[PDB]
Amino acid sequence: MNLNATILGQAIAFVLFVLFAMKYVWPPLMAAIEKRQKEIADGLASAERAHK
Amino acid sequence: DLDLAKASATDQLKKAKAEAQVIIEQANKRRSQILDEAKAEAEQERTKIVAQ
Repeated sequence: MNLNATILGQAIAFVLFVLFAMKYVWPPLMAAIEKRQKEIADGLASAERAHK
Repeated sequence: DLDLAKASATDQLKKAKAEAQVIIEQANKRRSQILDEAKAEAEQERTKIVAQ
């Protein structure tokens, strides 16, 4: 339809949501999974030595 | 399970130890038994020769 300065404003609206995510959402959520995965892996290590 | 198996591994070692000792004990007993039967027989045969 019509180009509008809205195209510029949406660039402002966009970037911030990237940074707030990058800092305050993604790493904290990756840790939540990976720590549980580590616990299950060391569980397997214990299972190994348990019979060894 | 790994804690329980560590607790199990001491018992098998301990029983191998004690039974090794009872076995060597009985074998030493038998040596001290046969070496005595040997004396009891040897002296009788000595006396039999001198009586010959």
